Amino acid sequence: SDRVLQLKLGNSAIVTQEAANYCCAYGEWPNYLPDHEAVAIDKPTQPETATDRFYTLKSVKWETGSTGWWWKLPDALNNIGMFGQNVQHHYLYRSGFLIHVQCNATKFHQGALLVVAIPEHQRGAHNTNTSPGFDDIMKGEEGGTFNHPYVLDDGTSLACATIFPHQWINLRTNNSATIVLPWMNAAPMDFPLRHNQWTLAIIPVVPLGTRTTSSMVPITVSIAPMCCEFNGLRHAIT
Amino acid sequence: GVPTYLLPGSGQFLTTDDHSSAPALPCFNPTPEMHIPGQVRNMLEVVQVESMMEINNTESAVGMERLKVDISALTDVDQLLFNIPLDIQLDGPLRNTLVGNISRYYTHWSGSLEMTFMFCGSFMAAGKLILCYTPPGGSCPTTRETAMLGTHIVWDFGLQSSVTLIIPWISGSHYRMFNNDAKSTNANVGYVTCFMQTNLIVPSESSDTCSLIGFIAAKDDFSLRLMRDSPDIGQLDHLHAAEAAYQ
Amino acid sequence: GVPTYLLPGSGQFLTTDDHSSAPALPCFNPTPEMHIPGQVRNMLEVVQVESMMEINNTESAVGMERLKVDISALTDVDQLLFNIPLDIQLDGPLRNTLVGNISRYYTHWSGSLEMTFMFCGSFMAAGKLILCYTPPGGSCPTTRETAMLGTHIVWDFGLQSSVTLIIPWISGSHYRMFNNDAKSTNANVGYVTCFMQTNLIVPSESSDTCSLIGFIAAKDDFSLRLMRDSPDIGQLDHLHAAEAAYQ
Amino acid sequence: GVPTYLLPGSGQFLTTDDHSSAPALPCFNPTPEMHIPGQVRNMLEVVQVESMMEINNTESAVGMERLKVDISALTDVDQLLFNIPLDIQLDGPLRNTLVGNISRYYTHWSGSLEMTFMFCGSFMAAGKLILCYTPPGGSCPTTRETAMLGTHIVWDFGLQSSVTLIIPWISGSHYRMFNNDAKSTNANVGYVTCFMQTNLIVPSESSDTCSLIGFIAAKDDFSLRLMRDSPDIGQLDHLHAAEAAYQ
Amino acid sequence: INFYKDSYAASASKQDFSQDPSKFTEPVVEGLKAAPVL
Amino acid sequence: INFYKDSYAASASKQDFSQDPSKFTEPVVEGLKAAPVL
Amino acid sequence: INFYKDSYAASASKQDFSQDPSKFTEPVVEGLKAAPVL
Amino acid sequence: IESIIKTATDTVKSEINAELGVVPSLNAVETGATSNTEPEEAIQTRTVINQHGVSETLVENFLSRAALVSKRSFEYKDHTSSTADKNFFKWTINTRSFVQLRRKLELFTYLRFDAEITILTTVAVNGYVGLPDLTLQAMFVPTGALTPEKQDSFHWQSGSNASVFFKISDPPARITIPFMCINSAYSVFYDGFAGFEKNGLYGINPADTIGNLCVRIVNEHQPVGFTVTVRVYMKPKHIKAWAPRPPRTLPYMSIANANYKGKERAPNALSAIIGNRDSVKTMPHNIVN
Repeated sequence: SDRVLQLKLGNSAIVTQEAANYCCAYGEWPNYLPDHEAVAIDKPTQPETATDRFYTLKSVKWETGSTGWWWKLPDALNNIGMFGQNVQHHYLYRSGFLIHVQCNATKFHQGALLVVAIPEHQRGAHNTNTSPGFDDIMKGEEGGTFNHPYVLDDGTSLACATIFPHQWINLRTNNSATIVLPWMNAAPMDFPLRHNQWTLAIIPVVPLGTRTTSSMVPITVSIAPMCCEFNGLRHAIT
Repeated sequence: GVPTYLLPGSGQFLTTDDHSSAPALPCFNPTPEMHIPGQVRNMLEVVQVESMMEINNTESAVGMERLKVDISALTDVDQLLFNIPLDIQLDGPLRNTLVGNISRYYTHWSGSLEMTFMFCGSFMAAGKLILCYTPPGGSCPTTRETAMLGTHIVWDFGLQSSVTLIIPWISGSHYRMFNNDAKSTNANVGYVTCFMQTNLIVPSESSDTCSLIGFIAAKDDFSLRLMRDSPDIGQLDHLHAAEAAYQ
Repeated sequence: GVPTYLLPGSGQFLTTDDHSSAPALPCFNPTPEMHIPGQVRNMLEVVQVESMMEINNTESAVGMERLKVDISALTDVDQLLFNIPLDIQLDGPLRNTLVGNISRYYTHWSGSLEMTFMFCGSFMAAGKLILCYTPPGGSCPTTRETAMLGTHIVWDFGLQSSVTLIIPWISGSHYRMFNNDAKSTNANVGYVTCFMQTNLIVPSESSDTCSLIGFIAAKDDFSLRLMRDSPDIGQLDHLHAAEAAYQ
Repeated sequence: GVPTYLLPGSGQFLTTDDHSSAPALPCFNPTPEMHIPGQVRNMLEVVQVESMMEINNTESAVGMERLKVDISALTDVDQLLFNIPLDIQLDGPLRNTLVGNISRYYTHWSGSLEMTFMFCGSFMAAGKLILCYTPPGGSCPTTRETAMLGTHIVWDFGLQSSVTLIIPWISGSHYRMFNNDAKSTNANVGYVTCFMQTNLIVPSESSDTCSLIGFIAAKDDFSLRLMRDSPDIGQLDHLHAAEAAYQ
Repeated sequence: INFYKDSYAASASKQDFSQDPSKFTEPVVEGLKAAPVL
Repeated sequence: INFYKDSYAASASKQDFSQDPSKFTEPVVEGLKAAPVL
Repeated sequence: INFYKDSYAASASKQDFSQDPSKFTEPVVEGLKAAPVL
Repeated sequence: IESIIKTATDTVKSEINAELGVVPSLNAVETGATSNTEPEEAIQTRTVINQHGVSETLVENFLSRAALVSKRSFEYKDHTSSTADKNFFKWTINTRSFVQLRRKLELFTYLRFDAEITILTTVAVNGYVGLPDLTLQAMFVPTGALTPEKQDSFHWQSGSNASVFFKISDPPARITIPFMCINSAYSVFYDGFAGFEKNGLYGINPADTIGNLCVRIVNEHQPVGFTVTVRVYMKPKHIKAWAPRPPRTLPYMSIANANYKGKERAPNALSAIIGNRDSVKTMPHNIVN
């Protein structure tokens, strides 16, 4: 009764029958910005079902030598649907995120995926004094790939990444991971195009294995923004 | 006696310290306070007074000419007339204002501004302008159809000679910073632009060129923070007759 | 005035001192606190989170391969699969854990640990393991008939993919010490060993080699003591661009 | 601030000072107290325990032989067997006692002593001794008819193997002094002598020589005063391996 | 802390939060209906 | 001891013994019956 | 005088006048009638 | 559930368990929850009244330590023909240059704290006459504001800037800087770019930089030269901390980024954080008698 789960947001719904009791990041739930924390005085637009709905990213192929995948939020969503349009037309945004990650395989497959939401995942570059540039960080909908997932591409460690909000997809056990993210920022709102509050990381800790005849095993990321607010309306940046 | 120990900090002279100190003139009776008009007890009272922007900060603009914007009749629709950078920290039309000068004694600021524009053409001059505030993130709008997607006021020239464009406090952070990097996300306020909404339409006997004066003040939601030396004054030498104070 | 005398200690700068000191920015109003998720008020909250042990800390193990233990079908009974040293202070599988890193900022520790092992083979893989904790005093057990005289859990691979081996606080003294001598009676925790209880038995179509991931956390009976510089970080030089902070 | 002035004594380090000082380890939680047997809270508890006098402090007496007095059958009446100086400060039979060692950490002392003598001959040995304390002023008595004008106990060897000679606090001043001048009127305690009262009379099959062990303790009327470095320990060099504490 | 006998010797007085900005922003006697002023 | 007029000038505040480790150790909403979680 | 936050920082504690010398002078359980002990 | 925890938890005695349906040692790691298996449920335990305090691992205690943040040596001499800190230095204040403090702060994503700053000053005669009791000026200049460019510059008149004058002879200078971020917390890590264009710095929100510390010697130069070393110590206090992080494992490279290389071999290498043992069956410090 915690293996099955339906998530209904807006016109979108997701069912799974192999969940494993969804993660609410730091025991929190997304909310709108209350009056005693607000800064921007203009009346925000709260598009609700137009933006608070599941957006499915491009699936990535899980292969033998995969190092892992990352997507930055809100950057991965900033060109998608009415969320992307509200982001382009407003200086300020605020939202939570409902992340659902899907990966199924056979009962003869094995593999473990660490599905972790990393707040302020400031990336390091390997073997240089030069900071990562704009194109290294801002990958959009496609996301990126871990260079060194063992140190989480920032000189720390994968092994201690379970301090962050996370679930596991162990192919023997479950086929989906669900993480609910609150607004996670020092400021109550933020400019969406230059800052990423959260990084969804999906990391092959145990690689895909079978001795069946192989199939493409993809990993699919669906992300619903939650409690979207937007302030500072103007023309689109694009 | 009392066992005591001195701590890090003992004997330092901190210029912002707040202590009682030895009165040099014992039993001095200061002159009794008289009511004087215009007492100021918080400097935010001063920033709420509107004062003239130097929007025409151009070469070929000399002295008081910099404090007004000339407006002419046009023969193309929807034209840009002027824009105004909202960078108080670097040098722009807001720096030598009441709000500008006092704020540059501080590093951090918050709250709404207001721009007031007085049309100083003839009684017989007519026109409508659109005054647009664009929140930051993109380039300053150069066409009227882009600018008024933002915050704006359409102004009709009439018996009331003035309008107010509120620049609402539109910011992800509680404060913005007066740092030198104007393109910083913790600094940039965005842009104010003025377009023709209709046209300046005047008599043959009125002046065909009319003048706007722009004012800026803070609102009472305005706050300033982190006091600093103002970059608006400096000396490389002693002033004249400063040596005669020693002679 | 007050007769006073200074004492041993006056004017010293103790880095752990706890005193009020002179506010450099009088009447500074800090930004109002906002609710931020995930506040930590005691570091023992962090050590209770489980995190991956590097049990496969061997040559020929590269990067993330060190964070899993491969398990294969055997043709001899009662075999040893792996052991885990419980020395946090020297370099072992526990050092780069949440409990390991935070504890190495301290010298003394007490309380129970827990090891959690997730089997990451296929659904069709079956097996039973015995996970044994041996209190210190002797050599690490190498045969199954010796090891399970100690504290142990027999784990069946099933719908629940994980077990917990509690390492109970088993100590003559209130605390153990993080000293470099691992064989000390005030340091050594003993051993964790894993034996086959039955066998890894899989399909021809499942992978014949399956992986365990080991986790460790402290329990809430855990305490840390005597704060010290961590031996997990150091510099022999200035970092890059540290000089540019002076330019 | 507070007008203050420093006084003679400011900044001195007195080794007997009693002050709070800066805790180097903030929020350190010491290990909880456990009941341990045999707590001592006043050193006068230690001096009340009896301990062996070295009465046979002679050449030809080696090691443990110095801790017993041999008693033989005599053929003359009223003979002296041994005497005991009561000088704790100089080297005598009382120095390496519990009362002797602790008292030599002090300069002044008061109160009664007790000497206990255990006869360690055979069951079949019989005899009577007279144990005499002579208050100071004269020479130590050498004949029995002189000594027992003073304080004395006549001891019969019997089922009870021991007697106590109380040395009562017999002094003009409240305290005596542990000064080096043993003949001082503020130092000298007088003398303890043991004479035959009858004779040691034994079997042909018992040992014809029997042993007394002498003990001394303070009573609970005893007090010590003016703490000083003990002359019972010293070094002219660093001890061995003291340098290795720096390496 | 102030152990001096003259009151001007005291530390700075930073608690006067009274403001009247209308003597600078609105120094007319017709309080302007927030409606045209003219 | 703190004779300064600004509250941030005070000594360190070492008395907040409130902990909530379950926001790190149990960030689900189904409180796990200590019984299988799945 | 002790303005430190840790109690072990205090000055020396010289007021414990409790004594029990009988745990050293009489560690038997038959309290000896002051009468032969044997 | 939030509660006040002053001591580590007690242990209750437990007995034999043989119950169908109840498997407290089994868990599901996949949910992201740490195991809730109590020792009472795994082994047969005694009753322990635990009196071990938890106060030294309070985040306030863990971070209210005066740690070195800046160490500048400069020549105190006549500087008419030098190329270098000419009797003064500017320091852009940061917590990134000394790795013991940096790694501790980087255990957290967000920090809110006041900063007690202590300034230790020492002097050496250049390669003897005695050490002079020089007066120094440490002036707090906000980030990006105008800093002095001379020892004798009229910027040091310090009309609104906080300045502290202090000796070498006296106890180090000490002031408290308030929590001065424009946000409710500093961002220890910043997954973003500071500017509205794309040339700006990654990882550096300037909202989290305290300011510039401008330190001169007030004295005119002596006829002989001295080398003066200024050490700055920061102690965070009134600390709130949010969202703990995996500790830094590889050596730091720059103060500007999280870039990494690792050591050449284990320990703390890129391919191997923990030093190697011979096999997973090898017990490295095995007691052999």
